[PDB]
Amino acid sequence: KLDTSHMRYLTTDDFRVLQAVEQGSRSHEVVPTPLIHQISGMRSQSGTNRAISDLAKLSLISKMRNVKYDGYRLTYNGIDYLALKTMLNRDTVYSVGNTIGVGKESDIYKVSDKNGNPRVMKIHRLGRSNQGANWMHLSRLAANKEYQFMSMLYSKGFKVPEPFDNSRHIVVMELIEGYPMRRLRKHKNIPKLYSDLMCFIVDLANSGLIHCDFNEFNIMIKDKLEDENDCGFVVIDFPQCISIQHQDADYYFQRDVDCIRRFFKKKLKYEPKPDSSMLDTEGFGD
Amino acid sequence: EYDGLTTARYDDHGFLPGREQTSKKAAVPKGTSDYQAKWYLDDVI
Amino acid sequence: QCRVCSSHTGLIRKYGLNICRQCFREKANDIGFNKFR
Amino acid sequence: SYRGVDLEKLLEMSTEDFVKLAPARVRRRFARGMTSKPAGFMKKLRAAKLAAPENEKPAPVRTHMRNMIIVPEMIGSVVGIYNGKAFNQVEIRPEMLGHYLGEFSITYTPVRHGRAGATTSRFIPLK
Amino acid sequence: SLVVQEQGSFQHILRLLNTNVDGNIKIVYALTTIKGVGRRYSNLVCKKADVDLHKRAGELTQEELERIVQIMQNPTHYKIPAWFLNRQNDITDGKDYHTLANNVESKLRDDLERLKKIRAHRGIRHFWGLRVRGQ
RNA sequence: UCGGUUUCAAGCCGAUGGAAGUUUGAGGCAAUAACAGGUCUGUGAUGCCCUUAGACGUUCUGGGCCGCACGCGCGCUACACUGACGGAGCCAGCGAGUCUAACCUUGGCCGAGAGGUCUUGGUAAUCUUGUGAAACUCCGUCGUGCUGGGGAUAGAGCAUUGUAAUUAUUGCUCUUCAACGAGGAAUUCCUAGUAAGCGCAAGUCAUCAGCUUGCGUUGAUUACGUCCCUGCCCUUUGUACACACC
Ligand SMILES: [Zn+2]
Repeated sequence: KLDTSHMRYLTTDDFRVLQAVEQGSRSHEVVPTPLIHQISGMRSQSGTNRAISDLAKLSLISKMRNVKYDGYRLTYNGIDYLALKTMLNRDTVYSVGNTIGVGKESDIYKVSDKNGNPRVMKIHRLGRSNQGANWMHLSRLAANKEYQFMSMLYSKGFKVPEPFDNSRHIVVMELIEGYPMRRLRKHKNIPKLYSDLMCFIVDLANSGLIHCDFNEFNIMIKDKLEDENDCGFVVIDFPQCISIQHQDADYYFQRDVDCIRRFFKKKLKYEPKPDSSMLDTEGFGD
Repeated sequence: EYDGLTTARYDDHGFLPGREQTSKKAAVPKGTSDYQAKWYLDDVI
Repeated sequence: QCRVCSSHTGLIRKYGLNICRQCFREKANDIGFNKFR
Repeated sequence: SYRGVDLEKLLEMSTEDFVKLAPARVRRRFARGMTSKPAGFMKKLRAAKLAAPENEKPAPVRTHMRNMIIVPEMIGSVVGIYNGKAFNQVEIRPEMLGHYLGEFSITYTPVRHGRAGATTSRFIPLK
Repeated sequence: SLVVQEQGSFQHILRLLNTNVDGNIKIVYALTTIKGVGRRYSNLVCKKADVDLHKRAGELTQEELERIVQIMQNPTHYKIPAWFLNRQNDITDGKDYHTLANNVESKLRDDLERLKKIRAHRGIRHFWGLRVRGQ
């Protein structure tokens, strides 16, 4: 797994060589020793072999000596620290360390920047490791995807975490002082919050999306003030999203709505008076 | 200004500017450790 | 501790034998415990 | 009052009668016995009480026995109980009877979790 | 058993000891509604007041309510021994009591303010608790 | 044994008979070539730092290991009416148990209970013990109402183990009755005396489980298929990219 600490053991040179193996494994399968010696743009065996010893000791690389075929294998940690080094260069992350959100294809940590403003890190682990090209590649494409979806969600006004950065399969996002529908006990204006959560699914099917899974743990609720009680309805849902043209968009949309109403019925004992928005009205709305 | 430092000048490669807002209130039991006093006037906002 | 190898750990304190599991597995055949099933 | 009796009557009552008026815990704690060391301590205590300037506070006595139940003989005493690191001067009141000394000497500082600022700078540095 | 039918008579919602009691539940679980009295205590009290509990709470006279309130304030004189009581062997007075519905909370505050005025671990942890959790 | 199948060759598969016929089903034993894997309190004028006011040694108190916005996980108890409560029926197996000590304990008295007290059998296929276990059976109360489901949290008392129970060991009595109306993405385990439900015993054990391993009690649904994914292989084949050209 992820041990961010170890990254502050590496120098300019160890990152240089690790980068060289990153350019050399995306060109050839198993990068041999001379490939790393010649591509790294280094001086001698001194710097490169010392660097590789560091990376191999700190589990960023694996030595594959296949019947005279000497080569190397970049582990997930290597990719992690290269994205993280790219972000250290792009002045986006400065410290890491507090795990809230252990997803299947996503790990969520708590990070910080130069200024001290708290943020969140969603790295993507497809298959967690028997590394081929597809695991790393599709994790990279996964976070690309989710960051682009996220950027289009922040751009169009939706209350969705502002995407700051997409370092490969890793994504830096805004920390949101919120609480999920489980941890929430009661609200001062439950009908307004329902109106909000329905108007949102309306505008989402107006954009062309149907976030198939709109449950209780999905919806975060950020509090801005304690005297006046200001709420904000954050929603984490992107790879489970289903476009408005798919054959099955109907019961997905109406499952979202039925879940909104069923939770608002149980936890806050507030049933909706206006009829729930069907798929058809939103099929014309887009 | 090295006088305006709570930690060693190394801010380029180190931790983050930790802020220690000190809310010191005085407990009036006669003779009492700093611990009990640390557990009598604790406020949260 | 295990009265064989200076070990606080592994102790089978049962029946007053007090051998850690590692040494007791070795001395098992000399004690009387044999492999049947 | 401790069992519905005047404070002076109880104060001037032996430990056996205080055992006669006590909950089960105290009666069993004392019927099983007590060590010889507090016999010195309980003298130290009274020594202070007997060298005290009138109408003020008597001399403080530092204690380590957090397991000693408060018995009427020690009421009005200023006692510096050991928490494990520091002493705490607590003056014995009529209300403290039956209780262990350690309850008046917390063993730890509270857990202040409501500080996200110092939590965003207690992170692992990535540099 | 016996299908016996009474035209009216029963009331829907009654009140005893300044507390609300609802009359169609059995008398045990109609008296359980209040604080200070549970299933087992209302059971024993309604075995002491010689009231038939198999007969519901809509079939009870005020003469039985006066006996019930009577046994509420004298549980040691109707032979309900001290094991059965909430607040037995009090330190303040040295007696045994069974506290009622509005008095249990006052006794609770008396207890926690006893531990706070003494300054025990329970008091400090309790107050710092409520304070910091609420804030 | 009979019949399919196979060069009608070693075998496979179905049926029948059989205590038992997937190899009736589980696991230990080698030689082999790979190990900087653990320590021996093994040894040799062997290379290191010093050499000793260092506490790596002792002790003595009292605090810790639980401290709580939360993340993660194994679980225990639950959302009831194939159910809870109250009455009666009453059926196991695997164990274990005391000496120069106090272990497993019948029975008689006291007690609401927890427990106490006076005795006793057994070093045990002989005594506890038929371990009169629970789920379960039957006769009643409740009636779908967070209810009499659930028993969190919290109050006061009473006892036990322990030198010592406060941050509450545990047990017992009364009271408080929180969340939880079959649970999202997802995921674990299982083919017959097996899953599941149910308790008991033994290890930790001075007090305890919700820990573990066995045991017996009650006892289903669904396959007896496939390579769909998961892997594990073993073939065939092209080839190091034999580091081909950009
Ligand atoms: Zn050993």
